Amino acid sequence: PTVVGRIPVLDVRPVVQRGRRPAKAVTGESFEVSATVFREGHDAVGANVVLRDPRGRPGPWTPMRELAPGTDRWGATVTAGETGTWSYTVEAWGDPVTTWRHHARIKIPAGLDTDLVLEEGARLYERAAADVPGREDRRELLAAVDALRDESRPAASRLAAALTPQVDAVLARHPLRDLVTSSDPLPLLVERERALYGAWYEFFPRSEGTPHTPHGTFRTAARRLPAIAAMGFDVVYLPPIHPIGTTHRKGRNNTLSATGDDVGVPWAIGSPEGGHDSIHPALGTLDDFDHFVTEAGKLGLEIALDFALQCSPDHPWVHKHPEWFHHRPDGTIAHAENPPKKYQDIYPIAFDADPDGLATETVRILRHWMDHGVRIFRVDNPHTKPVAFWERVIADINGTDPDVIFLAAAFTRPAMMATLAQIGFQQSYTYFTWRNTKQELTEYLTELSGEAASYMRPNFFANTPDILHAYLQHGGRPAFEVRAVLAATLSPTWGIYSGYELCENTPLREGSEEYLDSEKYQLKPRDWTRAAREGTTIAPLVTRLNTIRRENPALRQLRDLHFHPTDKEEVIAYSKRQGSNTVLVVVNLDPRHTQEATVSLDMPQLGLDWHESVPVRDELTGETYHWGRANYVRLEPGRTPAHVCTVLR
Amino acid sequence: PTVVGRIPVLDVRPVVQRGRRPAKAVTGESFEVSATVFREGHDAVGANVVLRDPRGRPGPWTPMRELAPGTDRWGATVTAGETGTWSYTVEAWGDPVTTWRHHARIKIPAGLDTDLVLEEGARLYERAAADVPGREDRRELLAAVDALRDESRPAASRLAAALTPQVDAVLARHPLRDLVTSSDPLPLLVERERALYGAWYEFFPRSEGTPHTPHGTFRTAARRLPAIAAMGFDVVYLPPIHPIGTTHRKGRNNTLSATGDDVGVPWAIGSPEGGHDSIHPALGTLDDFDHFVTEAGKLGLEIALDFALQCSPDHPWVHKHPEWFHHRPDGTIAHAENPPKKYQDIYPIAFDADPDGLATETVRILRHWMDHGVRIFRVDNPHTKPVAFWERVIADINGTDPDVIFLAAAFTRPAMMATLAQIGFQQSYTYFTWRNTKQELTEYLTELSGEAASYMRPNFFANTPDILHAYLQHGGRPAFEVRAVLAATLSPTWGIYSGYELCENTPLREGSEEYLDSEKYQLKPRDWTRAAREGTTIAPLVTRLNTIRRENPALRQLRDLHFHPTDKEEVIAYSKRQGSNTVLVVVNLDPRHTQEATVSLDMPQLGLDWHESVPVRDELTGETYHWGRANYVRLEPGRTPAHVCTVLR
Ligand SMILES: *[C@@H]1O[C@H](CO)[C@@H](O[C@H]2O[C@H](CO)[C@@H](O)[C@H](O)[C@H]2O)[C@H](O)[C@H]1F
Ligand SMILES: *[C@@H]1O[C@H](CO)[C@@H](O[C@H]2O[C@H](CO)[C@@H](O)[C@H](O)[C@H]2O)[C@H](O)[C@H]1F
Repeated sequence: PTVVGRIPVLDVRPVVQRGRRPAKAVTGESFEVSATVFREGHDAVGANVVLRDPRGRPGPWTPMRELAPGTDRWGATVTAGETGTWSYTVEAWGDPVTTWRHHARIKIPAGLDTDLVLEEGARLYERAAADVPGREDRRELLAAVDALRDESRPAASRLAAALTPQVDAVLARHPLRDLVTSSDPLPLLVERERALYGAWYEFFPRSEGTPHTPHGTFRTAARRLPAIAAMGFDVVYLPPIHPIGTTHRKGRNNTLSATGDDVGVPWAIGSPEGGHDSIHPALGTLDDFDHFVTEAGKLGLEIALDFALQCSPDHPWVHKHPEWFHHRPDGTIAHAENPPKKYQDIYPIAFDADPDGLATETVRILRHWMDHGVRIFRVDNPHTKPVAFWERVIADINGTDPDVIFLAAAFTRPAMMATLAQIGFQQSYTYFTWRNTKQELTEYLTELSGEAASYMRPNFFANTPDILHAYLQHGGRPAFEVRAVLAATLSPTWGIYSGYELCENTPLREGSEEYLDSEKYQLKPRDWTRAAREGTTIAPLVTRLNTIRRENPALRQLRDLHFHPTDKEEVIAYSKRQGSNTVLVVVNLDPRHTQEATVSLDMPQLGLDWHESVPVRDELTGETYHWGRANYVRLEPGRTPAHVCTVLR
Repeated sequence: PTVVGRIPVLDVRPVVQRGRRPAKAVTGESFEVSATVFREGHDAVGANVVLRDPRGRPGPWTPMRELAPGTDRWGATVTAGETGTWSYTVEAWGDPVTTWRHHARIKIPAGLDTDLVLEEGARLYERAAADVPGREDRRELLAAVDALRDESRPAASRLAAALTPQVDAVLARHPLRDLVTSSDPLPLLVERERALYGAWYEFFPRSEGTPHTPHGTFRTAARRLPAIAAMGFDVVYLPPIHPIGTTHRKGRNNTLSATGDDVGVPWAIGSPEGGHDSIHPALGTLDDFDHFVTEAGKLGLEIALDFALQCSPDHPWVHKHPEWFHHRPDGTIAHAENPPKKYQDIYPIAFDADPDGLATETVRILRHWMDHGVRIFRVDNPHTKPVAFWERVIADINGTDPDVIFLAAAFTRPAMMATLAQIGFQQSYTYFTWRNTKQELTEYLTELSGEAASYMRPNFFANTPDILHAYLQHGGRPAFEVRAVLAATLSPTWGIYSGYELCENTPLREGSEEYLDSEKYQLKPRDWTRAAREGTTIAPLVTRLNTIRRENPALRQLRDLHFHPTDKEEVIAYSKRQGSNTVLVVVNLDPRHTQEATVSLDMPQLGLDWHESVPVRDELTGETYHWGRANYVRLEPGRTPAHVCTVLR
């Protein structure tokens, strides 16, 4: 056998790890399948995509087009359906009809071999008709055959009878394909909508207590859910909900010594009260948790638990499974680190003494929470545990429960971030919070919305308990407004950590990205009712952003994204599309000064001609404009962070 | 099993067609094997390349280094040896010693846990020693272990005993590798030197005749060989040597009707006198050819024959194998085309009726010429025959005779060009003749010397019977000189078509790349002796260029190539290296005006510091200069096309 087929079809994309890992999609998501297709000689080729479902049933006829002249790169859009493992194949073929037409169009006017040329056409169309399954379609082609063969008519009219729009349509639907040649199948993993699309809210249940019981329970913390659902969130992300160690417990503002009242850090998991399969006694019981999950469910909220594979020194594993830790010559275990950050309250896990035991126990723990309605896990710092460990774990869990979603909380180098997504992580944290200028946003989002989108789904948290960017520190509320608009409109998954709404932006010190009085080390009661009454929250903006997302399919996908040029460095503009839904966003990235600019839209990229005018509505205001080629905007911090417009149709 | 190993080693390169075709090299050629290598956590990794020969024997220890900070891309140079199919593997591992050293160097001076740190070192070095096969090497490591454990010495000196150059050398040669992880093997095809390196000369034997017999024979044309060898060429490329059809024979200057004297085009192969396995009667016999091949051999010249899989209408195949042609409804066979070029004197071959018969006959014909000492074929327009046909043919021929070299004469789109090389073509024609500005040469050669060098070996013909570039037409002799320097120094394979030496540059008409009175359609006798006497040939320059190439290993390879900036658009500068041989070239691409410039050398890329001065000799003149950071050149067309300097040691 030869590697190359009769009609070359090469380098089909997307491809992940040379075919050894699947490319990704979710139900209802469209993406481009592409290939290098060409043939020997000068005759024309055609190509098409055969997308097969998990039962092997092929999708509809999906012809490809050359993506740019002279490149031999061909593409077509496919749309994933039900969940499971799909496959895709590209078929390439000689297109004798396009070839014959091109030649006939020159030769008939120039009078060269006209009887021969026209009889050659007749024979192609006759072969075409043979394969057409409709009687009416077949009859149409055979009529053009007879007109092509009618030697009593002028050559120009015998030919014209074979170039009618009615024939065009039969051939476009059932074309004559020579020497059909197939690529080898490539795997596609299709997963549920929520893997790609959702709004996430993170908060600490323990902070939502009462005057008589400051440490919240699952029962008190459930009272906070209606407001989360009202802001249009879909996922609630909870930091670890397990007992918390006492040895080397950290105090307020990340101090080394806890006082007797100090609650400690939820990530310092485990005590004699229990480990990763237990509930912190001050949060209540497994039944209180079930209640919380149930109440979340009634409001359209799914729970994501933090899974942090690490231990306080009081975690049962320390004595029950010493081999799951790296011990130094004196028998002690070095606390975990992530330089320059030190984690004196925890031990990292070692994986090379008992990998089988760790995997078995990890999936046991996850299956336990899954039995209690948790179908999403936020995996803390997966880049400090082996890549293959996660590949094995995720494959074990998804093999019985493919709906489970894992989110990689890994802020690290690009190779590891990409690899984690490729080996199974449904979602990934990103460099979003460190992309704030227009150049940075434009470059980074072009990367995420391009080839990386075949294996990585990004979750744009505008802030996290560990990240209060200098942009929010110096920018105040107007910067909070900008970052929410950006996050919500540039990724189909975004989220915030409680307090973002209130523009909490006091750092631990200058040049730090830590919050002062960080919630990680203390109860942080917040007077939500007061903030709402006093209007010192951007909950309404957040609420509006999520409503717009729910009403505009373009914002529930990632790959279709285009940046339009403006004449001010502080003003960025982009559009996103999905069927007939087009959303156009203009943001002022200066949180401190009013900016005016001309936004010059790439009109063909919106499906419009250069001269056209198009009505839009700013969904932030209800205000309507008529925009085209070149549009004046004026964006005032405080009053207007951005325009978020839908194209009216 | 998991796709990813314990220590990630990903995307090993070179790779061709995702591993389904081999990457290429020749005996003695060095190239970079690279991979993405990293681990979980913050400890250091190492990596190395295991190159295995056709018998499976691994090459030497070949450690890799990270190629640029923060990228996790690692590389090392390997060198191919004997011919055949090799394999290469990248091994990645935890490097605990580098990790421990880095930490020990901070902790011992700062007094933190010193007994614990040093004992951890001792245990590593003990594990190191276990795997060392030399008694003397082992004894060295065990000494540093004992010095590390000696609690009566200061901490600084217990540590210093483990950082000696003598320990460094044992560990550099036999390091402690944790969790060794291997990539899957990738195939390497290693071929003979000539596939990559050689100077080629093309000429038409028939043009080298006598006053009494103007049509040359193999016996008269042999007289021309000593001069070809004297110019330092290694390969003689002959246009087709077979009988030439009479029906539709073309006349002079590509006219449609031959007169009775007209000789026709050698590519119009076949008559009643014979086909592709015959000799044109006016060239002599198979014995005369053997004589020519023998005489070429004695002079260090190998013969490359043109193989053009096409027929005159008088070729025997037309009646013996009608099914090897596509016939139209009236029984005629459309002449071959290559738009806008028409080939009225030939028929193209059709491959879908009897692919087996065509492959069987093609290898038969090639084996016939191979029996007569032809081990190189220049394959005419392979892009008009199926890609898989060549893949099969080349695999069949190289399976018995791996030394045979095929050269793809395909000026076409990039995809097909690359594919032809990937499926087996040892050498490729290129876009060289259409790259004449500095930007064009720089861009194109960066492409050829980079990733494409793992599957394509370029043959830089400065001209061909079909290509007289406008640059040569308008530039005159100075342009001929520039293009020879460029071709000879930028590719390890280059060539010229006879007449190039004489600066024949009269086009058929303005805006054509055809020669007037093209040798393809007529005998073209040339007064070589006169041109040599009158100094109106650049044969001496050519002769010098090939001597320089034979004396400078840097110019006998392709991948090591760097462009150095100059401050004039018309002056280009580059260097090439191979062991301690460094060649530095500066060319004035303006053939009409004198150009002066400052050449600012990237000194680290020469293995030198910025401040260093280095002696060079212009091998064109014998003249010696001292060059550094910044060097003044003055290049005068006619006198000086270029400097071609060697770095003096
Ligand atoms: C992911 O986990 C890290 C380390 O586990 C968390 O860091 C916090 O928790 C540790 C352990 O209790 C503290 O020592 C550290 O000071 C905290 O910031 C991150 O918050 C999680 F995202
Ligand atoms: C490769 O082959 C082509 C076409 O075979 C040659 O074109 C010449 O020969 C044909 C056939 O005799 C003529 O019709 C044409 O006018 C010629 O230029 C090229 O020279 C070869 F490189």
